[PDB]
Amino acid sequence: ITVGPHFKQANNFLWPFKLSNPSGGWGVPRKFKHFIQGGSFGNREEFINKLVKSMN
Amino acid sequence: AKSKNHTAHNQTRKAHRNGIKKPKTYKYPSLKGVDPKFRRNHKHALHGTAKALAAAKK
Amino acid sequence: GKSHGYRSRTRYMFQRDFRKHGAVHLSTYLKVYKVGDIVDIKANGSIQKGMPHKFYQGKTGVVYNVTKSSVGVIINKMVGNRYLEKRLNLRVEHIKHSKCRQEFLERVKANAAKRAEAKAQGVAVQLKRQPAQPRESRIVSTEGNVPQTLAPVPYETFI
Amino acid sequence: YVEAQHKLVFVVRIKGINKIPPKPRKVLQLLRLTRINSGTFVKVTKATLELLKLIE
Amino acid sequence: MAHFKEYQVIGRRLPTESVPEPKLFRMRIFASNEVIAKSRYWYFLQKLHKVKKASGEIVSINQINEAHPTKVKNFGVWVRYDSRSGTHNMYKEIRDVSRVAAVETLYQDMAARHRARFRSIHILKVAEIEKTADVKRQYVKQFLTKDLKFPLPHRVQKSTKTFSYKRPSTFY
Amino acid sequence: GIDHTSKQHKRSGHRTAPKSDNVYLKLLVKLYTFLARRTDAPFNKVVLKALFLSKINRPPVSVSRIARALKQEGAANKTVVVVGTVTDDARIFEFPKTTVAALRFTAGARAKIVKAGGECITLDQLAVRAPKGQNTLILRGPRNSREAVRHFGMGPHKGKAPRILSTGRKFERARGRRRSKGFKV
RNA sequence: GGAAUACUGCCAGCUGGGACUGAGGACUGCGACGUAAGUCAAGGAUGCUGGCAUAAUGGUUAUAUGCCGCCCGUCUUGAAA
RNA sequence: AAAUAUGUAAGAAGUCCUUGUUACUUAAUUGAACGUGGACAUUUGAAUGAAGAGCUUUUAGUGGGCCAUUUUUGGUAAGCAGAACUGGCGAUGCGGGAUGAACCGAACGUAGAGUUAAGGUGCCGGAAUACACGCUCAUCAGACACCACAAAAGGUGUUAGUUCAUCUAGACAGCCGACCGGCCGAAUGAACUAGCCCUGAAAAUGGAUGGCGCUCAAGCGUGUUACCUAUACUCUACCGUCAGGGUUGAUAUGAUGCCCUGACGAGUAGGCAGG
RNA sequence: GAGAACAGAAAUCUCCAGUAGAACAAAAGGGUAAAAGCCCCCUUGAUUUUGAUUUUCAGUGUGAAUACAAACCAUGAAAGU
RNA sequence: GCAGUCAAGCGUUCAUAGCGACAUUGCUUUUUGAUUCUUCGAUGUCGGCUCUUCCUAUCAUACCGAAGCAGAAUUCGGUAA
RNA sequence: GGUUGCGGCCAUAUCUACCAGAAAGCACCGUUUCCCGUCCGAUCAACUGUAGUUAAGCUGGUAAGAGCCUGACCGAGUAGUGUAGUGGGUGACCAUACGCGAAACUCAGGUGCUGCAAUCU
Ligand SMILES: NC[C@@H]1O[C@H](O[C@H]2[C@@H](O)[C@H](O[C@@H]3[C@@H](O)[C@H](N)C[C@H](N)[C@H]3O[C@H]3O[C@H](CO)[C@@H](O)[C@H](O)[C@H]3N)O[C@@H]2CO)[C@H](N)[C@@H](O)[C@@H]1O
Ligand SMILES: NC[C@@H]1O[C@H](O[C@H]2[C@@H](O)[C@H](O[C@@H]3[C@@H](O)[C@H](N)C[C@H](N)[C@H]3O[C@H]3O[C@H](CO)[C@@H](O)[C@H](O)[C@H]3N)O[C@@H]2CO)[C@H](N)[C@@H](O)[C@@H]1O
Ligand SMILES: NC[C@@H]1O[C@H](O[C@H]2[C@@H](O)[C@H](O[C@@H]3[C@@H](O)[C@H](N)C[C@H](N)[C@H]3O[C@H]3O[C@H](CO)[C@@H](O)[C@H](O)[C@H]3N)O[C@@H]2CO)[C@H](N)[C@@H](O)[C@@H]1O
Ligand SMILES: NC[C@@H]1O[C@H](O[C@H]2[C@@H](O)[C@H](O[C@@H]3[C@@H](O)[C@H](N)C[C@H](N)[C@H]3O[C@H]3O[C@H](CO)[C@@H](O)[C@H](O)[C@H]3N)O[C@@H]2CO)[C@H](N)[C@@H](O)[C@@H]1O
Ligand SMILES: NC[C@@H]1O[C@H](O[C@H]2[C@@H](O)[C@H](O[C@@H]3[C@@H](O)[C@H](N)C[C@H](N)[C@H]3O[C@H]3O[C@H](CO)[C@@H](O)[C@H](O)[C@H]3N)O[C@@H]2CO)[C@H](N)[C@@H](O)[C@@H]1O
Ligand SMILES: NC[C@@H]1O[C@H](O[C@H]2[C@@H](O)[C@H](O[C@@H]3[C@@H](O)[C@H](N)C[C@H](N)[C@H]3O[C@H]3O[C@H](CO)[C@@H](O)[C@H](O)[C@H]3N)O[C@@H]2CO)[C@H](N)[C@@H](O)[C@@H]1O
Ligand SMILES: NC[C@@H]1O[C@H](O[C@H]2[C@@H](O)[C@H](O[C@@H]3[C@@H](O)[C@H](N)C[C@H](N)[C@H]3O[C@H]3O[C@H](CO)[C@@H](O)[C@H](O)[C@H]3N)O[C@@H]2CO)[C@H](N)[C@@H](O)[C@@H]1O
Ligand SMILES: [Mg+2]
Ligand SMILES: [Mg+2]
Ligand SMILES: [Mg+2]
Ligand SMILES: [Mg+2]
Ligand SMILES: [Mg+2]
Ligand SMILES: [Mg+2]
Ligand SMILES: [Mg+2]
Ligand SMILES: [Mg+2]
Ligand SMILES: [Mg+2]
Ligand SMILES: [Mg+2]
Ligand SMILES: [Mg+2]
Ligand SMILES: [Mg+2]
Ligand SMILES: [Mg+2]
Ligand SMILES: [Mg+2]
Ligand SMILES: [Mg+2]
Ligand SMILES: [Mg+2]
Ligand SMILES: [Mg+2]
Ligand SMILES: [Mg+2]
Ligand SMILES: [Mg+2]
Ligand SMILES: [Mg+2]
Ligand SMILES: [Mg+2]
Ligand SMILES: [Mg+2]
Ligand SMILES: [Mg+2]
Ligand SMILES: [Mg+2]
Ligand SMILES: [Mg+2]
Ligand SMILES: [Mg+2]
Ligand SMILES: [Mg+2]
Ligand SMILES: [Mg+2]
Ligand SMILES: [Mg+2]
Ligand SMILES: [Mg+2]
Ligand SMILES: [Mg+2]
Ligand SMILES: [Mg+2]
Ligand SMILES: [Mg+2]
Ligand SMILES: [Mg+2]
Ligand SMILES: [Mg+2]
Ligand SMILES: [Mg+2]
Ligand SMILES: [Mg+2]
Ligand SMILES: [Mg+2]
Ligand SMILES: [Mg+2]
Ligand SMILES: [Mg+2]
Ligand SMILES: [Mg+2]
Ligand SMILES: [Mg+2]
Ligand SMILES: [Mg+2]
Ligand SMILES: [Mg+2]
Ligand SMILES: [Mg+2]
Ligand SMILES: [Mg+2]
Ligand SMILES: [Mg+2]
Ligand SMILES: [Mg+2]
Ligand SMILES: [Mg+2]
Ligand SMILES: [Mg+2]
Ligand SMILES: [Mg+2]
Ligand SMILES: [Mg+2]
Ligand SMILES: [Mg+2]
Ligand SMILES: [Mg+2]
Ligand SMILES: [Mg+2]
Ligand SMILES: [Mg+2]
Ligand SMILES: [Mg+2]
Ligand SMILES: [Mg+2]
Ligand SMILES: [Mg+2]
Ligand SMILES: [Mg+2]
Ligand SMILES: [Mg+2]
Ligand SMILES: [Mg+2]
Ligand SMILES: [Mg+2]
Ligand SMILES: [Mg+2]
Ligand SMILES: [Mg+2]
Ligand SMILES: [Mg+2]
Ligand SMILES: [Mg+2]
Ligand SMILES: [Mg+2]
Ligand SMILES: [Mg+2]
Ligand SMILES: [Mg+2]
Ligand SMILES: [Mg+2]
Ligand SMILES: [Mg+2]
Ligand SMILES: [Mg+2]
Ligand SMILES: [Mg+2]
Ligand SMILES: [Mg+2]
Ligand SMILES: [Mg+2]
Ligand SMILES: [Mg+2]
Ligand SMILES: [Mg+2]
Ligand SMILES: [Mg+2]
Ligand SMILES: [Mg+2]
Ligand SMILES: [Mg+2]
Ligand SMILES: [Mg+2]
Ligand SMILES: [Mg+2]
Ligand SMILES: [Mg+2]
Ligand SMILES: [Mg+2]
Ligand SMILES: [Mg+2]
Ligand SMILES: [Mg+2]
Ligand SMILES: [Mg+2]
Ligand SMILES: [Mg+2]
Ligand SMILES: [Mg+2]
Ligand SMILES: [Mg+2]
Ligand SMILES: [Mg+2]
Ligand SMILES: [Mg+2]
Ligand SMILES: [Mg+2]
Ligand SMILES: [Mg+2]
Ligand SMILES: [Mg+2]
Ligand SMILES: [Mg+2]
Ligand SMILES: [Mg+2]
Ligand SMILES: [Mg+2]
Ligand SMILES: [Mg+2]
Ligand SMILES: [Mg+2]
Ligand SMILES: [Mg+2]
Ligand SMILES: [Mg+2]
Ligand SMILES: [Mg+2]
Ligand SMILES: [Mg+2]
Ligand SMILES: [Mg+2]
Ligand SMILES: [Mg+2]
Ligand SMILES: [Mg+2]
Ligand SMILES: [Mg+2]
Ligand SMILES: [Mg+2]
Ligand SMILES: [Mg+2]
Ligand SMILES: [Mg+2]
Ligand SMILES: [Mg+2]
Ligand SMILES: [Mg+2]
Ligand SMILES: [Mg+2]
Ligand SMILES: [Mg+2]
Ligand SMILES: [Mg+2]
Ligand SMILES: [Mg+2]
Ligand SMILES: [Mg+2]
Ligand SMILES: [Mg+2]
Ligand SMILES: [Mg+2]
Ligand SMILES: [Mg+2]
Ligand SMILES: [Mg+2]
Ligand SMILES: [Mg+2]
Ligand SMILES: [Mg+2]
Ligand SMILES: [Mg+2]
Ligand SMILES: [Mg+2]
Ligand SMILES: [Mg+2]
Ligand SMILES: [Mg+2]
Ligand SMILES: [Mg+2]
Ligand SMILES: [Mg+2]
Ligand SMILES: [Mg+2]
Ligand SMILES: [Mg+2]
Repeated sequence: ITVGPHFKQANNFLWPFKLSNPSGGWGVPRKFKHFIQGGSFGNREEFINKLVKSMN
Repeated sequence: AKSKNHTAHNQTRKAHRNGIKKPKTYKYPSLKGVDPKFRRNHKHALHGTAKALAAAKK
Repeated sequence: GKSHGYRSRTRYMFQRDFRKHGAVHLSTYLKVYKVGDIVDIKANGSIQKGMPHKFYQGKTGVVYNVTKSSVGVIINKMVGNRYLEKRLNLRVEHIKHSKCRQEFLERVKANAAKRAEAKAQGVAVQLKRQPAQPRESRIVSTEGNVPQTLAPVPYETFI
Repeated sequence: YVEAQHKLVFVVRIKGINKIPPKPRKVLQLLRLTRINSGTFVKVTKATLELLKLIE
Repeated sequence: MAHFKEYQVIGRRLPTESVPEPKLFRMRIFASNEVIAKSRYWYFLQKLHKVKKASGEIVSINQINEAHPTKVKNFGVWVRYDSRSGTHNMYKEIRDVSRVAAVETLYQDMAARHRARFRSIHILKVAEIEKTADVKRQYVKQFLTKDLKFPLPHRVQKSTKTFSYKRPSTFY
Repeated sequence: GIDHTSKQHKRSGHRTAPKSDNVYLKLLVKLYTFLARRTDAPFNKVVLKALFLSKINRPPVSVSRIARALKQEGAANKTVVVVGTVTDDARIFEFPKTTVAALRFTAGARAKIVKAGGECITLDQLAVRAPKGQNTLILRGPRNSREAVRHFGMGPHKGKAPRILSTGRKFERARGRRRSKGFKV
């Protein structure tokens, strides 16, 4: 979270996270429109937390 | 009868399986295609700087 | 019939620039090229002798030979999947002196001189380059600049 | 107060593994997302920032 | 573009060594969240000044609540929108208890009778109608009259049991 | 589904035990497999791998190749190891002493190794004398000296040699072999 | 002017209902609760009660029902054709 | 003169200091290469990734291809002919598009549970005859990408909007003595725009929004939530494959073993393996 | 463009202007202005030897081409080519 | 092949009763091409005769609207297969 | 600073007009025996620096001058373009999303910089 000097290897040490589908749906009808238009697929900024948490 | 003529389709694909390699360079490259009277005189410049170490070491 | 000869399609490519023609100036002839020099290849139409094939136009390679009027340049082109080693014998009107590596020397040299500053002081080096960064927090003054508020403009025809 | 821009980002790949163009496809591998609904952390820099947005 | 908020969005060109302190610009943006509103901002500013989002930065974003949200108001609405064959301007009047609720019903009307989706609509100006009698559109005027009372005939009551044991009535 | 960045269920190209059935060879491996595992000695790993090699990869190490390696500075007394058979070479004359640990020695090799007063050690004997393989000099025969490796990569302008049954004139010297008939290579 | 409330977000806050799973098989690990003796939910289910031999239960087979299922082989860009 | 695409560099094979060789080179101890001896590491000199890096031999099939988006040539055009890039079909099932080579979603060892994608949730049919604002009445209404067509041109149908003109210096309709006046008391006139609908709109067996049927929809535009279920995602058991690690120091009955760990599993032609 | 016996639209002579608007065998494109054009002077590098390199490419052949080496020549005051 | 739209012009007068140039939007698949997907281990190839049924872009007949319809005749059109 | 021999970049250096130019240098200019070249001492050659001169070449300045060089949230984030959706439209086309982004236009400013050598109120 603090990034910092060894973030490269600290993050690379971490295996990529295997996640389930969002519990309670993706909130949109269609995923592959951009978040600003139709939802998902893009940088949703702080809204990544509500999503990732539901995929956890 | 008539048939296809040419295509490049799928060739980028085939050439990326095992493909695209790299020039596989070494130090001390080959001298191929260098001035002859350089590579002639260059022989004796090395022929002579040999004796220089065939003396110094003793 | 199809026509594939040596200089085909080079019409615009081998043209000299608008209001640049005739004899090539002396900076080109007065340049020195030793082995290992990294040179950019761009042909010159005024000089027909010893000019690159249209492929090597824009390519950059390391000169492997120095002769009377020309320098041999080794270049890497891809055929099928691999790069073979091409070597061209090109005259000096068609050879530039590549600025790609030139700054790297001015980088190393500045790196060694900043090393003596950690030798004579002992602070941390920070030698290797780092890409542009997220920027930072700041404060924007409303003093003398107060946000002026805009709306969208209506539709009107201008002709 | 204009906050510091974010230094740290979390990317979960929401697209399957089928029918992806090479340059995005290679990028998703370099960010270590080769499987759907998987995610990694990424340090935000104009180097990796361009790896995103191309992957968007 | 879902259920609507108002945002003061303030942004500026990036400062340069030549020009520190470039001018701040504010827009009121009706959007469903901060990510759209921020994006919405740059959309119009790129339609006005020479700026990209890449070249600029956003100084602030703040939500704007209605000051008198339980007070009924009459709203003027100025809208530019593209149509199928052309792009034109409109004045509409909406009577509601906030600007959000009014823009909320604005986009539906532009969808219902003009087939105008969000992306093809610019909201040029939305302001409260200061007095009555400055109200132009007659479909608002009807509810401005003194001592206004009307019935709601033919009452249809949603059932729950799928079979009912008497002929229902609408009488209200 | 995964987008695979490398090929699934690929096996490494290297052998595991030999392909040979020789029960004694299979024992020497059982020895040196154990050795290489329970030691720090890298030599045992090296010998273990070299025990799986195929007769093309274990070319004969000539005695003269052993002798010249003892003339190496500082290695003079070391016991030399060859993981394959060792040959006699009449071309030398004065051959030093040492001891040579190999799989097999030709009759001339063995007998002439001892005429200079030296031992032919067999690989388990070498293991007992040198469990960490210390003060050992490992020798390899040439594998590119082979016949078949002369014809490999036979292209135009590659100067290699063609697969050919008879040889002389009349055989593949005319068109393409000289500027006078066709072209040259 | 002093709250309240909404909204978004955090808690290594406390609790109720349902579902599937019990891989492993002496001890070795990391722990936590302990003044201690010791106890535990801490490197994978145990305790308790009952039910079954004219048999519970499981296999096969026939029939029925819900949904599904075009003729293989071949050539072919493409075959139920 | 772009965008996209494109050659090169980002080090220890580095940057330098010195001065030995030669038949080359210079006015020349000038050079040129190649050496001798010596100065400097710690972010060793961008990010990101690496399921390991390099190398060799041999040999199957193939050498009719086709499709989508985009750029693109010939042709009035074609389910036509021909190129470019990528993705696909072929060689591939699965969920969705009723139906379907190529579309959308997702790629497949055997299973359980959870969640989802594309697509849906009146009834056929799993899932709200859900909430919300409007529009639409069609004597073939309409109903959702690819996709299974309709155009110019019209409409005093209805809906919103624009412009210009008149109007509280009281108009416009109406009743009252062309024009004027009294009462009234807020609009009026014309030209337009585009929504839905209507005309435009003619073919041969009887018939197809998939089907019934639906009219404040079960239609069209828009918003907000709940819900349904793929061979996909998450958790776990089991089979196999590949990889890494431990282990006859033993005490039987297998060291090709026994044991621990991680990842992976589509397939025609074809190759190889174990049976 | 402005100027001279016959001499006229067209003969030969002059001056000024002239970035190539001409010429360079030919197709077309590129290139060239104290030249690559016009004109004159001298010559036979359109020669000997034998390798390397580029295009096409399988990195075979062939055609054409580029930079050298070793000779022996042409040209010029020369550097050069 | 069939039919729209604009309406310069025709029709004594008079665009549109009936017509209609320049243009322009279409439909149709009883024309001919274009193509080469299906069929070359075979789908009997012209016309007629016979018989059924469907289409409507209506020749007649039923009921109508329009006319440059006095009557008579004719012409344009609607519901009509 | 002027000036010249050789220059580098090769218009901020070119074009057109009109003025100004001390010192030195450059020229213009006098000469036709000799080498030399032409139809023609015009160009080329040689002699002289003596007979003459800034009129020109040349160097500067001036021009709401031509052209050229430069700048800018000037126009323009326009044209175009990379990526995206089961976006809109019968179509032709078009919008939106994440990015890259001109040329014309316009306003504004500028009109050679400089190397080695020599020389001069
Ligand atoms: N610095 C110790 C070195 O030890 C070396 O010898 C010993 C070991 O260090 C070396 O071990 C292997 C080596 O065989 C092989 N060729 C390379 C491998 N990286 C080495 O391993 C080494 O590095 C790995 C990875 O970092 C470590 O896990 C390991 O402990 C370490 N010994 O092999 C020898 C034991 O088998 C050399 N004598 C020399 O380089 C030096 O003395
Ligand atoms: N060893 C047995 C002998 O081998 C002989 O063959 C070997 C040589 O004698 C034979 O060489 C021939 C030779 O036959 C003949 N009489 C003279 C000829 N110049 C030689 O040829 C030689 O030069 C040519 C190129 O010119 C090469 O191709 C060849 O390899 C080389 N050996 O090539 C073989 C070696 O490579 C005979 N074929 C055979 O009958 C006889 O029994
Ligand atoms: N990135 C630095 C690298 O250093 C490398 O240098 C490596 C080698 O060149 C050098 O090797 C030397 C060798 O030159 C010399 N002729 C023999 C000497 N025994 C070797 O030494 C090396 O190997 C031995 C044996 O395993 C080890 O014991 C020892 O630790 C090691 N320094 O040892 C270095 C490794 O320790 C290379 N120059 C190159 O790859 C690169 O510059
Ligand atoms: N040709 C014979 C060779 O000459 C060499 O010397 C010749 C050059 O290599 C040597 O030059 C050296 C150079 O070697 C070395 N690597 C770098 C050094 N800067 C050079 O020095 C040079 O430049 C400096 C000024 O910078 C001058 O004062 C000096 O005279 C000059 N030679 O100067 C000589 C002429 O330039 C060495 N003596 C040697 O390798 C050998 O004898
Ligand atoms: N459910 C039927 C609806 O009509 C569609 O299909 C319609 C078209 O195929 C067809 O339209 C044709 C037109 O192509 C062709 N010119 C012949 C016919 N006179 C027209 O029919 C049309 O008549 C008029 C307009 O002309 C319309 O009012 C009427 O609704 C429409 N049927 O009429 C069909 C029925 O209306 C689709 N089957 C379906 O997607 C849609 O829901
Ligand atoms: N022949 C004696 C009498 O004359 C009658 O007179 C009829 C004819 O003179 C004339 O009829 C014409 C006919 O000549 C011609 N061949 C065919 C045309 N369609 C008919 O036309 C008439 O009749 C048709 C059908 O009834 C009507 O639709 C039409 O309006 C009418 N003008 O117009 C009269 C009817 O309008 C009839 N022929 C007949 O029935 C009657 O007994
Ligand atoms: N003739 C019919 C069709 O015309 C099309 O023409 C298209 C092209 O000429 C041009 O499209 C360009 C495209 O070429 C270029 N490579 C990318 C660019 N974004 C497109 O732009 C176009 O389409 C986008 C789509 O969202 C619109 O937003 C945009 O306004 C429009 N100018 O504009 C047309 C579409 O607006 C295509 N050539 C092809 O589909 C087909 O030929
Ligand atoms: Mg749920
Ligand atoms: Mg959905
Ligand atoms: Mg839905
Ligand atoms: Mg949860
Ligand atoms: Mg969860
Ligand atoms: Mg053929
Ligand atoms: Mg073919
Ligand atoms: Mg052909
Ligand atoms: Mg391979
Ligand atoms: Mg051609
Ligand atoms: Mg150019
Ligand atoms: Mg250019
Ligand atoms: Mg030539
Ligand atoms: Mg950021
Ligand atoms: Mg990462
Ligand atoms: Mg950044
Ligand atoms: Mg927010
Ligand atoms: Mg502006
Ligand atoms: Mg306004
Ligand atoms: Mg308009
Ligand atoms: Mg108004
Ligand atoms: Mg309204
Ligand atoms: Mg718009
Ligand atoms: Mg009820
Ligand atoms: Mg009841
Ligand atoms: Mg009842
Ligand atoms: Mg799998
Ligand atoms: Mg060797
Ligand atoms: Mg060798
Ligand atoms: Mg050779
Ligand atoms: Mg032989
Ligand atoms: Mg011959
Ligand atoms: Mg020949
Ligand atoms: Mg108070
Ligand atoms: Mg207060
Ligand atoms: Mg809360
Ligand atoms: Mg507690
Ligand atoms: Mg158990
Ligand atoms: Mg414990
Ligand atoms: Mg305790
Ligand atoms: Mg304790
Ligand atoms: Mg304890
Ligand atoms: Mg019991
Ligand atoms: Mg049973
Ligand atoms: Mg079925
Ligand atoms: Mg067959
Ligand atoms: Mg067939
Ligand atoms: Mg076929
Ligand atoms: Mg096939
Ligand atoms: Mg075909
Ligand atoms: Mg079949
Ligand atoms: Mg020396
Ligand atoms: Mg890594
Ligand atoms: Mg093969
Ligand atoms: Mg073949
Ligand atoms: Mg074939
Ligand atoms: Mg086809
Ligand atoms: Mg087809
Ligand atoms: Mg189609
Ligand atoms: Mg075809
Ligand atoms: Mg095609
Ligand atoms: Mg392309
Ligand atoms: Mg595709
Ligand atoms: Mg496939
Ligand atoms: Mg598939
Ligand atoms: Mg299906
Ligand atoms: Mg369909
Ligand atoms: Mg399907
Ligand atoms: Mg898609
Ligand atoms: Mg149901
Ligand atoms: Mg939909
Ligand atoms: Mg349709
Ligand atoms: Mg059809
Ligand atoms: Mg229509
Ligand atoms: Mg219309
Ligand atoms: Mg209308
Ligand atoms: Mg009207
Ligand atoms: Mg109206
Ligand atoms: Mg008014
Ligand atoms: Mg009225
Ligand atoms: Mg009005
Ligand atoms: Mg039909
Ligand atoms: Mg129907
Ligand atoms: Mg449907
Ligand atoms: Mg019905
Ligand atoms: Mg119905
Ligand atoms: Mg339904
Ligand atoms: Mg609706
Ligand atoms: Mg609900
Ligand atoms: Mg499963
Ligand atoms: Mg193992
Ligand atoms: Mg398999
Ligand atoms: Mg596979
Ligand atoms: Mg198989
Ligand atoms: Mg097979
Ligand atoms: Mg088996
Ligand atoms: Mg002229
Ligand atoms: Mg011109
Ligand atoms: Mg010539
Ligand atoms: Mg030409
Ligand atoms: Mg030209
Ligand atoms: Mg010129
Ligand atoms: Mg010379
Ligand atoms: Mg017809
Ligand atoms: Mg008339
Ligand atoms: Mg009339
Ligand atoms: Mg015809
Ligand atoms: Mg066919
Ligand atoms: Mg046919
Ligand atoms: Mg048949
Ligand atoms: Mg046939
Ligand atoms: Mg038959
Ligand atoms: Mg028949
Ligand atoms: Mg017959
Ligand atoms: Mg016939
Ligand atoms: Mg009809
Ligand atoms: Mg009729
Ligand atoms: Mg008739
Ligand atoms: Mg009349
Ligand atoms: Mg008549
Ligand atoms: Mg008659
Ligand atoms: Mg008719
Ligand atoms: Mg009938
Ligand atoms: Mg004179
Ligand atoms: Mg003179
Ligand atoms: Mg003067
Ligand atoms: Mg000017
Ligand atoms: Mg300037
Ligand atoms: Mg579309
Ligand atoms: Mg954009
Ligand atoms: Mg870029
Ligand atoms: Mg820029
Ligand atoms: Mg000037």
